[PDB]
Amino acid sequence: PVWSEPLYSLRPEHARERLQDDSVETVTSIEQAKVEEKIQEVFSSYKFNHLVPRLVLQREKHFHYLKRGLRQLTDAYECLDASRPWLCYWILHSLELLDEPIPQIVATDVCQFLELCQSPDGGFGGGPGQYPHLAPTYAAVNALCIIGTEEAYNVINREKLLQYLYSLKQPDGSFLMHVGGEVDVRSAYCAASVASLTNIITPDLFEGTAEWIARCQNWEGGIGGVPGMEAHGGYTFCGLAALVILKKERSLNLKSLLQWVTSRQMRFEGGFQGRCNKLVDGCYSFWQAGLLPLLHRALHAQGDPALSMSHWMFHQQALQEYILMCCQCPAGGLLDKPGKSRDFYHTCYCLSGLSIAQHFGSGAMLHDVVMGVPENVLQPTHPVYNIGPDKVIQATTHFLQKPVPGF
Amino acid sequence: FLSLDSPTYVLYRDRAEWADIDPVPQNDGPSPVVQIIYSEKFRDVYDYFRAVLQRDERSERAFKLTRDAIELNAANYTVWHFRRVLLRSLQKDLQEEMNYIIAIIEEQPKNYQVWHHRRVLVEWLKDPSQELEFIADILNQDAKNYHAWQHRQWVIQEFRLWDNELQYVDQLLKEDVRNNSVWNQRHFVISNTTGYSDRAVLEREVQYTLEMIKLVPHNESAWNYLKGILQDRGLSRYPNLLNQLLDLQPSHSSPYLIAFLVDIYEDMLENQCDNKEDILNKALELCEILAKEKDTIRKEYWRYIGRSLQSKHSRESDIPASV
Amino acid sequence: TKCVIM
Ligand SMILES: CC(C)=CCC/C(C)=C/CC/C(C)=C/COP(=O)(O)OP(=O)(O)O
Ligand SMILES: *C/C=C(\C)CC/C=C(\C)CCC=C(C)C
Ligand SMILES: [Zn+2]
Repeated sequence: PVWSEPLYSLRPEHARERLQDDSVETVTSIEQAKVEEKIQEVFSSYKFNHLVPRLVLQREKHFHYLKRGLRQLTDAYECLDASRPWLCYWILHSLELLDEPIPQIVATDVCQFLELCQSPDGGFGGGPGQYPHLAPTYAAVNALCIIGTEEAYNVINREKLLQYLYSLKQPDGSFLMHVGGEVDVRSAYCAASVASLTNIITPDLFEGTAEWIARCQNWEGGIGGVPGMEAHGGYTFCGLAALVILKKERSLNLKSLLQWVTSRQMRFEGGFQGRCNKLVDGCYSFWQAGLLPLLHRALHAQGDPALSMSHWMFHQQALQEYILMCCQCPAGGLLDKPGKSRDFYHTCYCLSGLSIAQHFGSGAMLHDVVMGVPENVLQPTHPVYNIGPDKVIQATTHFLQKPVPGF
Repeated sequence: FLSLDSPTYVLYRDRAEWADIDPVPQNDGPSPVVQIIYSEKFRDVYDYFRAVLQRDERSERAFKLTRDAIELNAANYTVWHFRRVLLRSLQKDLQEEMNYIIAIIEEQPKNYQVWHHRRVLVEWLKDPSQELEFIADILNQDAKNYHAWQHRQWVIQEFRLWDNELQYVDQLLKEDVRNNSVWNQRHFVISNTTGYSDRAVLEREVQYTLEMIKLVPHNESAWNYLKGILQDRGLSRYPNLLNQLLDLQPSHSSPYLIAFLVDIYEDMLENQCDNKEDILNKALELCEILAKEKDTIRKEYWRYIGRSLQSKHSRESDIPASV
Repeated sequence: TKCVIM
C-alpha cells in the first residue's frame, strides 16, 4: 500500500516498543531511556526533515578511513599499542567485507610486520618486542589468513605456536591469555581458532577444554567469562565458537543459549545488548548475532526439523536498520551508538554483523536480505573465525598439507 | 617521585640519572603498517622501557619507569609482567603495591591487567582483608563492572567469605532491582551455600522473585532468575506456578509473562501432561501473539518454537504415515 | 574508557 512504511523502525507500531519503566525509575531504566530517546531522534529525522529515507552504507567514506588507518594512526590509538595485530586484522577484515582488494605492497608489509611481532618461542605479541599473548596471536593468524598468500602462511612458526599453546594450557581444561596472565573463555576460543586454522591440534591439546567451557554456561542460558559469572555476548561467542571448532557444541544446553541470545536484541533499537539490562552496542551485532548462524548449524546437525531455511533466529532487517541508520560516522568508520566516536574495532564488528544479517546459508539453501540500496551488500563472513569463508577453506587446506607438529 | 602529569615532568632523555642508558627505538620495520604517531612523552617512556627490558635491568629506576609506562598504556601486559618481575627481585613492599593498584583500578576500572595484578598481589600476600570493601567502592561507581564482580566471586570463593554477601546482594537489588549482575551474584551465593534443592530456600527465592515481578512487571532480570532457578528441575514439576502467572495476566502482563507461559506449556508437553492437545494449542496461540504482536523483534524465534511444538506434540506427531 | 576486550 501507499501508507505502508517499509522500514520496521519507522512504523507507527514501533513506538510501542519503547521502554515501560513501570514508574519505578532506577539507574538501568534511566540509562536505557536516554538511549532510546537519542535513537528515536535518528529514526524520526527523515520525517521532521520531510525527506524519504534512503539507507546507504557509506562505502567510499569507510574505505578512505580504513585505507589510511592500515598505514598510520593518531596518538588516539596509544591505548592499542599492545594490540597492533588487532589493528591489522580489524582493518583488513573490514576491507575484505567491503570487497576492497589488498595490494601486494600492503600484504607483504603486513606480513613482515606480523613476523616482527612473532615471539621466538611461539605466538604473537601486541607489537615488536612484546611478549606473546593469545589475543594478538588470534588476530595475527586471522590477518595472515585474510591475506592468504604463501608468504602470509609461511610467517607462522607452527611448532613454536603449538609449544606456546601448551605452555598456557591448564589442568582444568582452560588456558592463560599469556604467561603469568588471566584465564577466561576468550583464551579457549583464541587457542582453538589458531590451532584449527594452522592444523596443529594434537589429541590432548584441548583435553578438558569443552568441559571447562560448558561450566561457563550459567542460569541465564548464556556463557560468562569464567564459571559463575554473568552471561555476556563476548564470552558466549567465544564459548560457542570454540565448542563448534572442537565439535562439542552438544556439551551446552543449546536451547537455553538460544533463548538467551535472541532475548539480547533490543525491541526498540534493533541492535543487540551485551548482557541483560545493559545498553545496545554496535559491536554486539557480531558477538551476539553471530551466535545464531552457529546455533543454526548445531541444531541442524542434530537434525532439528523446525529450523527455518531462509533466515536466522533474529530480526535481520532491524539489525541492518540499526547499523545503517545509527552506527555510521558521516566521515567514515562505524560506531557503538549515536554519540559515540568511531574506531576500527566497531568498524570491523558492525560490518561483520551487517554481513551476517544480510546473508543466510544452510548448505544448498541461500537467502539474502539487503536493506537499503543494493550496493549495501557485503562479502560473507565465516561465523566461527570472522574472516571470509573462502579464506578459511584456503588456509585450512593449505595447512592440512603439513603434518601436525611432531607428526 | 615525578608524576606523568606533573607540570615539572621531564622527558627521560633529559634526566641525568638516565644518562648511561641508550633508549631503544621501536622496531617497526622499513615500511610500517598500523604505525601509531605517538606523542613525545609516550615514545620517550617506551624507548627507555625497551632499553631496560632488553637488558633485563632489575633496578629501582626501572621499577619507577614501569609506573609511567603503565599510566601511558595500562593495557600493555608486557610492562605489567616486567613490573611483577621487579616486585619479586627488588623485594618491594606488597602493601605499598596494593595501595598503588587500588589507585590505578579506581581510575581505569575496565582494564584486564589491573584486576589480574591485584589478584596476584592478594595471592602473594594471602590477605583478602581489603577486597570486599575495595570492590564495593568500585561497584559503587559502576554497579555492573564485570571485572569487579568476577574478582569479587574469586575472593569470596577462594577465601570462603560467604557470610555477608547475600546481604550485600539485597542491598544492591534495592538500589537497582534491574541490575542483572546482582541477580547473577544472588544465584552465585545461593548455589554455593545452601543450594536451591532445599525446599525452604527455593520457595523463599520464588516468593521474592514473584514479588519483585509484581513491583516491576517489565524487569527482565527477575523473570530470567525465576526461570533460571526452576527450569533445571522442570517447570511442569511446579503445578501452581502456571495458575499464579495466569493471575498476573491482567494487571501485570508483558511479553515476559507470555513467554514464560510458553515455557511452562513446552515442558508440560514434554512430560506427558493431561489434555496434551488443549495445552499445545494454548502454546501455539501465545507463540503467534508473540511473533505477530507482543514480541515481533523475536518473530523468527517464536515461529520456530511454534513449529517445534507442532512438530513434536500435535496429535498426529506419533501417528504413522499410513493412517 | 578504552578497549574493553583485552
Ligand atoms: C576473541 C575476543 C578477544 C573476544 C572478546 C569479546 C568481548 C566483546 C569481550 C568483552 C567482555 C567485557 C569485559 C565486557 C564488559 O565491558 P562493558 O561493561 O564496558 O560493556 P557492556 O555494558 O556492553 O557489557
Ligand atoms: C576495543 C577497541 C576499541 C573500543 C577502540 C579503542 C580506540 C579508541 C577509543 C580511539 C578513539 C579515537 C578517537 C576518538 C579519534
Ligand atoms: Zn562495542
